[PDB]
Amino acid sequence: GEADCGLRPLFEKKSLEDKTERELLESYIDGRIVEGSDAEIGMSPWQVMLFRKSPQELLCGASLISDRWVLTAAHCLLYPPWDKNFTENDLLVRIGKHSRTRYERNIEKISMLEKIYIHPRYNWRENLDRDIALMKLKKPVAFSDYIHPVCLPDRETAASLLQAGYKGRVTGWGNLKETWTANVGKGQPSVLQVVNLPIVERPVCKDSTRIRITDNMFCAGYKPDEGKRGDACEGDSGGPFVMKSPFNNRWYQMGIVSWGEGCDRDGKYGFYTHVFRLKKWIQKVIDQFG
Amino acid sequence: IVTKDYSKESRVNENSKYGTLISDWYLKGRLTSLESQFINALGILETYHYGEKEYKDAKDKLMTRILGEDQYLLERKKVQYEEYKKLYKKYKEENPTSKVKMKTFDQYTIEDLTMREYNELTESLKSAVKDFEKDVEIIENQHHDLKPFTDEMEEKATARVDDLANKAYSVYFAFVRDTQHKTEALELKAKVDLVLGDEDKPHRISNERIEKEMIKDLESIIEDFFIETGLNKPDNITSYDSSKHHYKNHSEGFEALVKETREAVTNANDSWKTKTVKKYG
Ligand SMILES: [Hg+2]
Ligand SMILES: [Hg+2]
Repeated sequence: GEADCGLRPLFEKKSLEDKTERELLESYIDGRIVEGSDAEIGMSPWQVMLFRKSPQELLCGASLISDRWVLTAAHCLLYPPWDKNFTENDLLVRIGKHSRTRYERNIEKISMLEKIYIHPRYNWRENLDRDIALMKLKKPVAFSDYIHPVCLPDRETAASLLQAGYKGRVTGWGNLKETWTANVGKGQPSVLQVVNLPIVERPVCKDSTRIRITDNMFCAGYKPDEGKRGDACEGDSGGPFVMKSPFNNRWYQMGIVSWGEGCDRDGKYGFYTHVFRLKKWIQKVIDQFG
Repeated sequence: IVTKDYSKESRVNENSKYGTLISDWYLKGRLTSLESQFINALGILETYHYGEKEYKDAKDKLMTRILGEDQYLLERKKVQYEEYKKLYKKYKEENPTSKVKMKTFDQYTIEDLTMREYNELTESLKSAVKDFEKDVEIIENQHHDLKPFTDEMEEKATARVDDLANKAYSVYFAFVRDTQHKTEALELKAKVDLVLGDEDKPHRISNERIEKEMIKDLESIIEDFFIETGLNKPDNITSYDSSKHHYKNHSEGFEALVKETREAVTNANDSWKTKTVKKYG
């Protein structure tokens, strides 16, 4: 539950580490052997799939923060320039999934949305400032080894974990690469994908794009001269950027995949909605409703 | 999520891009052809039938080939955009009073392509799709439950699936107006729709495995409804039939189905719990 957030049933709770977890620790190299991008079963139990009912379509990612609340990006529900404006009945959330190409009856949970709450000051016409939304489930979902909530950070966790160079993890079923024409389509995985990336200094984030960035965002990604690569992409929006705290061994959702220009382009970085910066709103919503 | 580098996965020959560029008017048509081939290749990959674990490597392999040629074109666009930018700058120094705006990378489109490139790209995707089809044939010989059904076999299997789903729909209709169980009913309907696929192009029940797993999924979804509402699953549920039970077209029939279904739930015992598809608890 709330108290049990961030501790994974199939990992921390069993004293097992996932394959790249150690890459997020200050002490690390990375050579020759590079681990796969396929997620290990149950490695992101807070992972949520935002699904359009008809025509069937995997819209975005999201995350489970309580037995009744799901967090996502606002632009996945509302973005006028693409004539996007979904309402509760237009979709559902799929929780506890691993493969997206089949229904996983033993671990998967499908929840009907009771109400969507988009940040009233979500700035879609300009720079996606405050790109964040909450979705209250009609019924609380039960936890299991595959469905467990992630923790949200507080002021200090954010101040200590969000430092240039520190790495976080992004997960999702979105596109595997930027394509040459928007039309080429979607190159999608069948299994949840994972990538770990470093937070980059604000001045670099700011200088990397002409879009006006705000304090409600942060960017992550490797720099041209860093050699490693990786990034979030189309379809990943709403997914979590998590960080494991060395202080208590719990996973914290520091961000939400929000935007970027292209995918994995050199000198370009993925931008994420800064979760702590928008926590009073999250809290007001959860405390006022349900 | 982007993790891999597909920059050396293309079968296009290093020197092909330096050949004779094709006239811009004919170019546009060759680029659309390429776009279409990628769409078709990705579509074969996504076919529902292949969403089984046994096709994982055949798919990764085909995907790697498609992304590799996509990357070839994307890198060519990047190189050409850089040259375009310098040309635009020169154009401006020569027509300083011009108001034309420089295209952004996303508005730009490839301006240089040779037939060698087009033919090699085309051949590469074709060869990749062919290899995929062979890998698939081999896979299906060593796993009989993955072998495509003949049309008659598929029709029979699809009818069993649709019939089970229609019983599910009856349960859904019998409780969608029940304040106490409405949410469970609504999710039941939504889950039955999800596994079946879009009504206008549902997932084909094309082999023994899909017939078997779709049946178990449907049974499990119906059992989920009873487990969650705390009601008992009746041994007999009249399959929903639009021609006989449509809510608006055949109100009487609809009301009779709801009534008959609600009553059978009431008269059912809990024996069914010992035989569910899923483990509960
Ligand atoms: Hg862009
Ligand atoms: Hg774009």
